[PDB]
Amino acid sequence: ADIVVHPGETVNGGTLVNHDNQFVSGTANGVTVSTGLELGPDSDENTGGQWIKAGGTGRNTTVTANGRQIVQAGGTASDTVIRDGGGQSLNGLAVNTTLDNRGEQWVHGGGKAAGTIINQDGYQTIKHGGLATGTIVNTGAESSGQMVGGTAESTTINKNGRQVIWSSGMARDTLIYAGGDQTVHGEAHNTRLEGGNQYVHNGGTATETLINRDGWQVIKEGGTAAHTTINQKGKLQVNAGGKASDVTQNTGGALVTSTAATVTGTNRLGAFSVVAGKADNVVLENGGRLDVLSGHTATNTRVDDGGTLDIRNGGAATTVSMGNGGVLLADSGAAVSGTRSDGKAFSIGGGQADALMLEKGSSFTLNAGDTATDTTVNGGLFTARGGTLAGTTTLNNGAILTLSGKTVNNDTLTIREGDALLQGGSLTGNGSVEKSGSGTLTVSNTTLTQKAVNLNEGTLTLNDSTVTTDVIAQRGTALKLTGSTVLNGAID
Repeated sequence: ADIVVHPGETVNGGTLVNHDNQFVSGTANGVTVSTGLELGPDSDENTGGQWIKAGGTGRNTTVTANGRQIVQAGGTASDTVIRDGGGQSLNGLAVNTTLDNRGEQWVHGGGKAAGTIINQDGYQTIKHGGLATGTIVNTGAESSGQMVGGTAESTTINKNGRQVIWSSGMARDTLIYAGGDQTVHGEAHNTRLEGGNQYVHNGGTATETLINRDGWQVIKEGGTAAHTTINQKGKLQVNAGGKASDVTQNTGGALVTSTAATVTGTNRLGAFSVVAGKADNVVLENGGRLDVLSGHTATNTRVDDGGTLDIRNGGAATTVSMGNGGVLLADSGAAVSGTRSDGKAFSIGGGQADALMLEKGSSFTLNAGDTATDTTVNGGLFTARGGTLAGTTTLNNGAILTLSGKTVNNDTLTIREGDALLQGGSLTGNGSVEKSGSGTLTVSNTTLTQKAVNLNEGTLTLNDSTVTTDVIAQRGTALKLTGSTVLNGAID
């Protein structure tokens, strides 16, 4: 059967089945289309369907599982519901289409889809020369979502929504909320990350990405970004071999990168750059992080609240400016100079550490053969694979000192406030341990040989340890020997 709807004619209802064609040159309203896609989109043998021809209009068409609506150039479709794997082939104009349950819309060259809502595994594909405007993408981030080989304008990507821009594709003016994603192999212009994510892949380019709160722009290796703005609690992340230029990093904006990436712009302290293995004036806060890799350098790094600076073995960082809440990860094989929050200078160089301040989150690793002098660990972590502690090594407020080899102390190890844990390995020498404050110093699974332990206040617990020293206790203290601990030889 071949129903024809002529210009000037308007038909209502009906259901197309069994390869029936309806050729619409007038208006067809409310037709249910259940044929024309029996063989699926990848065949070219299908027959049947609703053909909206040049000058014709299809309104309130429902396209079901085996249904195909073909909107030809000059044709118009309005309020189309496409469900259950049904499809509309679009060479004309479609307005306010809804795709549910794997319903599909293929926007061909010259075709224009305005206001498509993509729900629950629906799929809109924009081929070369195709156009979509006002697309609302509600699915694909849980083969679904929106694929852009042509052009997409004024797209909103909601929670669970995914938009993929193929290398030939272009997306302009995209709004991305929390739980929505855009993957860029092609071009993305003017993207607002309102909590959402944008992933720029190898060969992809993103221009004018605006990263608002909880937004995340990720530049993979071979990806490019130009004109990124990072607002408070937004994050730009540039991987090794990725590039981002003209980054405007506002206060509280997070930058996550390393010396293997390329990043240039301005932050609240002025121009900054990560170029050809060298960083300068990087400001790190709110999840910001800079990894300085072996053989590379960072100067004038500001590490503030929630910022992390990680200097690898063989990496260098100078004029590091540690602020309150700033985190430092370094080892004794690194070269570091800067100032702590309290204003005091610290340094690492030629295997010598001096005046390291390790707050909660910060960690230092002392390599075999090296020396750390006047370290204060205040809630942080200090790991020693060997080497020597010197000057006054202070362990306060949740400090952990983990030994994995033979470490030496001939000076003063002191706990003055809160709790501390010394664990593993071995600590020897003619040094002494001082314990004050009401906290507990736990020594666990360590061989501890020292001249004296001055137990002045609070609790000293010796668990599973072989200890060789003179414990000299005073009032206000408690000494516990637990597990397999052996002590040599006495307490005064």
